[PDB]
Amino acid sequence: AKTVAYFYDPDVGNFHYGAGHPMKPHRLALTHSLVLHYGLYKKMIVFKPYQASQHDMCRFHSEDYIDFLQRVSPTNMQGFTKSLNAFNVGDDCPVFPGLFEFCSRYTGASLQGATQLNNKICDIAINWAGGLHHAKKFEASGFCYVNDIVIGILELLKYHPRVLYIDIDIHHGDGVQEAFYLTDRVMTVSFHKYGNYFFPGTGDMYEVGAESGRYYCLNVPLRDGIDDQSYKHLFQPVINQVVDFYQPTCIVLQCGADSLGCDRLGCFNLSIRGHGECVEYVKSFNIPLLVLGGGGYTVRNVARCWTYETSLLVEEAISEELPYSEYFEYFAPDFTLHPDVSTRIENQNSRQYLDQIRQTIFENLKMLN
Amino acid sequence: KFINMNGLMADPMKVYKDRQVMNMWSEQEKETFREKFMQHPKNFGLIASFLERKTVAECVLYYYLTKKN
Ligand SMILES: O=P(O)(O)O[C@@H]1[C@@H](OP(=O)(O)O)[C@H](OP(=O)(O)O)[C@@H](O)[C@@H](O)[C@H]1OP(=O)(O)O
Ligand SMILES: [K+]
Ligand SMILES: [K+]
Ligand SMILES: [Zn+2]
Repeated sequence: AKTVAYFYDPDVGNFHYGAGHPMKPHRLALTHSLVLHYGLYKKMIVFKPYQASQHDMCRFHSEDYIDFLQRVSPTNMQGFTKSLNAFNVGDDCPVFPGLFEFCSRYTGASLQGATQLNNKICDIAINWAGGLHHAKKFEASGFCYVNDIVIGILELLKYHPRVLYIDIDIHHGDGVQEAFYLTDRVMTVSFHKYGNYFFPGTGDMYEVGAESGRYYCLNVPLRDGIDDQSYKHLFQPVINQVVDFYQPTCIVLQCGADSLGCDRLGCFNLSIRGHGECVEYVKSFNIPLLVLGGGGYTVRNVARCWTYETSLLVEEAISEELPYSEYFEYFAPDFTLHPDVSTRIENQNSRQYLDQIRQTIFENLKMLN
Repeated sequence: KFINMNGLMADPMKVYKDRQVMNMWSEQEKETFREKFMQHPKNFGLIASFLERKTVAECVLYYYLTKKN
């Protein structure tokens, strides 16, 4: 029935951010490995993806910022001290070999996905390499250099009057929210841990948009330890009413796996099944769908999450047992698709808090009829 | 035949397998990686520089293919 395009870049995983850095591009290699060994490619149109140029990128980002990303290298940094500070490169966003190639590679696939949805080449396009939602017009942020999401949504807007952006990463999708804050042509919905200066420190419930974009931006701020059932209890009602009221002609879903229990950076308690319930619910609306990756810092769990979500998107029930492959040992000791990722830590989201949250969200939603 | 002009992969498994078949590291290469690594951990830029037929991306790939085994 549904045509699913899947972008497989054999090279996009062969990068390393540096010693100590939680972002591991090779998590994309593990994901592809499992996706292929499960035979899921048989249900998808698999593309070696387009690579984005500065021309593509500068439809959103500044010319000098992108220029700097091409110019800076591990060996020439000493002469770029002021630029590193100005462009916010060097800390969360380090200089590593192949930085620009990696950006071009992940962005390109997002853009091609948008392009194929526009052309009705497919119903669902998947780029696990994309979804770097923090990057701003002229600064790097939060492990993200180029905001492939905004670039992709710009492309969708050529044909789509209304684009719904849904962000499931544990972090507030601030870069996407900023780019589109003043317009009603993209509605940004973000669920995230908020409070106690947890990065990026924004995505307060009162951030609802401005100018003609007032009420076309929605933030759901959560505390530590949210579980499947509680998350589902918010997510499904909110999204259902967003779709009804806003009537998007296209959806962009950022599927950051750092909202899983036992994530290296995250403090949520979602299972792989719970996270997949969100993806499947978005799929149920039968609206053209661009599916992106994003955060995810327990490599072994990230690869499995996105593999399982691939199988859902393709409507294929795959075995709990992982097939043997070059990365089999990464999945020790269980070697299973659905390991226990429970935090076994107390959920900080009281019923009162969630209802106080619930009531302000639906009040905001009322403004769109 | 396995990849079209426009990048459509007719046989994605064959494409993937091809990348593993090109796991052609000699013992001089293998040994240089290790010594350069323990000296400079995860400095794959530096490691690649001491390897005539290995780039920084191949070094990253080798690291992940072997760091268990
Ligand atoms: O999950 P992996 O990426 O395979 O390995 C990371 C390792 O990252 P690498 O650079 O080897 O991919 C990571 O290294 P770093 O401290 O440099 O991020 C370890 O801390 C630990 O989480 C380690 O995880 P562990 O093997 O589960 O302890
Ligand atoms: K989010
Ligand atoms: K907006
Ligand atoms: Zn995140």
